[PDB]
Amino acid sequence: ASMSLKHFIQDALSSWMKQKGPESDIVLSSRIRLARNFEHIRFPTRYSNEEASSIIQQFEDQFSEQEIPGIGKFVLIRMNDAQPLEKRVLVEKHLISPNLTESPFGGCLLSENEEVSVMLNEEDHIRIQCLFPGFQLLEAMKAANQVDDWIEEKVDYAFNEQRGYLTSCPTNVGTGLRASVMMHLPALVLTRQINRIIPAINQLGLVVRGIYGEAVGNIFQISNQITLGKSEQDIVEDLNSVAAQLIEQERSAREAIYQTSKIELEDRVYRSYGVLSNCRMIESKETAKCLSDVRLGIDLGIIKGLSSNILNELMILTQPGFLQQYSGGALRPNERDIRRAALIRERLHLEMNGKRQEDESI
Amino acid sequence: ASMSLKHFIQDALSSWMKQKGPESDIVLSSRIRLARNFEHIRFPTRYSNEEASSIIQQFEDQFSEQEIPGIGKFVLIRMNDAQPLEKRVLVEKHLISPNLTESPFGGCLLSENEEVSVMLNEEDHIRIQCLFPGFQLLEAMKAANQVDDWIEEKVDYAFNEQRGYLTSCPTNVGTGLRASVMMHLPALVLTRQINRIIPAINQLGLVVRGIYGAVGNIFQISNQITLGKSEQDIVEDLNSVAAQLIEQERSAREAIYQTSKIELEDRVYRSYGVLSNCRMIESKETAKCLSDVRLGIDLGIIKGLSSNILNELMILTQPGFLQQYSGGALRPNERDIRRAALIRERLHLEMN
Ligand SMILES: [Mg+2]
Ligand SMILES: [Mg+2]
Repeated sequence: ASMSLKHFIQDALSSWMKQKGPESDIVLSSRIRLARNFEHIRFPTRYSNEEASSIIQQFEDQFSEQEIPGIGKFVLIRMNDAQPLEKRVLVEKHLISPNLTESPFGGCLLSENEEVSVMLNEEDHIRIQCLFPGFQLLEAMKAANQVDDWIEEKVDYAFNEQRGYLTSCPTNVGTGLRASVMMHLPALVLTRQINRIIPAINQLGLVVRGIYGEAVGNIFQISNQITLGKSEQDIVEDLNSVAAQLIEQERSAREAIYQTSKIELEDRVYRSYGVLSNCRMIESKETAKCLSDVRLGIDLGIIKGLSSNILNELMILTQPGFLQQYSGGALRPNERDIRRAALIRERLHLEMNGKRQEDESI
Repeated sequence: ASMSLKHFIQDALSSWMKQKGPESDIVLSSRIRLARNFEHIRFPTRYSNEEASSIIQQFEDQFSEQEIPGIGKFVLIRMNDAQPLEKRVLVEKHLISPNLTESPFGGCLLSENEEVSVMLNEEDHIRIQCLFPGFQLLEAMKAANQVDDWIEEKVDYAFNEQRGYLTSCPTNVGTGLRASVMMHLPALVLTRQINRIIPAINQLGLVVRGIYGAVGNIFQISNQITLGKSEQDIVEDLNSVAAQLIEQERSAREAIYQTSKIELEDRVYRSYGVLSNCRMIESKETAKCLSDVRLGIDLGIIKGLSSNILNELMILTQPGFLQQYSGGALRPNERDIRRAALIRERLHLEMN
């Protein structure tokens, strides 16, 4: 574990991702992803070990320890220098894909603030990821373009004038651009409306998946599925428009259940807080259920004195990889449920004692 | 059937019972019952045919065709002069009990407006019943005492100084009084509260039963314990509990209207859709649907339909009345076809 690997696996929620983005009650994050390949180098499907090593080596040489103004310094993490639990944490923080952990010459060039993650030797040689809190696809696209320009200064992209950027996936040819949004939709699930919505979203060339990428914790990721022939601007508007609708529909449904079944909803969310604050065993499944309830309670003003950032942190912190990393070494499922309960209840008791004791001074 | 029998079985809802009584959205009727026996005559349990027969002859001789000022003329109906479906209609109109239909010398002295029904030779020699629309136990008690005095002018009641009126059932001894209200409680049923309410009412010396003895969300609440209680205590025990149920059912009604407005409009209008368009319908579904539509009228969701029309259908679609109205016995399947047609026509009639 290098000092920079420790830096990226240490915190479940980066300071970058703790910032308040627009519509952050419904949209947790926005992701922009640009795929490219080296000109004259065979796509990862048919390239040699030597080729893959050169891609990583060229990045360590020209981009490691280098900087972009306004984004910060970039550090290169090689998958081969990371223990299995270290790699899982990077997955659970949404910094790398699961498939990157299986790539023998996989690596990722990460900005120190964790806003930019350039995956190397995944499905394409280069996958630039920009991750913003809340709803900011245009802002994420700008950062993506800065990193893209930065890399193209020293890398010649597989490009042709009639097809655009050449990618391994034939559908991906063109912009290499994929946009996804992470959304918390507890009211649309609760009111039994989401299963009549998802089929409509899939009609618009988008795809809906759970947090992993079933929808535990009522968290849904909506991303571009069809991009062949679309411009960058069309790709981002196709997702933006659907997300903005979902923001409105999820808000209306929250206001609806709050107005019609106020006490039942308070009972639901405080009972879930009750579980999190007193349980001695809890699985990931139930944790996700309860965290969703409490987050809905916070958003509606029912659950008081608890910030949403604590909940975002626990959603990552209670994942099985991160929980084992944080506890030091692998753990049986039963042991995890005991450690998870202790971590959640202690983190929660801590947040209500700060809120008790700093509020008391005033 | 005699001209007086035909009169009492012709209409499902008497003009008397169409009057708007107090709290009539929740309380359909109030009933007062005074039981008495002839002095020197054995209780129906051990009385002889000659004895039983004398009791009804005396009522024919002194009360048949006689009148009470402010109530109207009375007429005697003998159970042995009535066909079984005719007897069934009277049970379904709540004028007599089922046990009276099996009593060979049973009879009932009925006021022509159907406000008073004096059963003869049932569980006691005399059972004075007064039935009022809505929630008016006290007015029913006044009318009951008026009928009681009238009979006592010519009948010596079996009475003792330590015990009160002597009745066959030893726990009715004393006043011979039993009070009842028939209540429509759909919201407390929908909101799954009635089962936590009924056990509590049963604790207060009351009993809760179905429509004739809980289809259609209709509950009959009666005095269960009367021994040692005064008349005043018997009537107030039921009145206060009933008055609480009125408020609790009204609060639950307003509550669900506010919590699930369109779902409630959907439920009651779909039940109206069934009633106005079905070609087959059983007693069970009819009562289910009439309850929904009645709730809709009460909350203002369903307009242009009077609750009196619904009360009439609730009786009119009963299996006995349906067969009487159709002129003869009916297979259950045939009843379901004629019931649907009957409901459909009354409803189409009222919406023009
Ligand atoms: Mg570019
Ligand atoms: Mg008297």
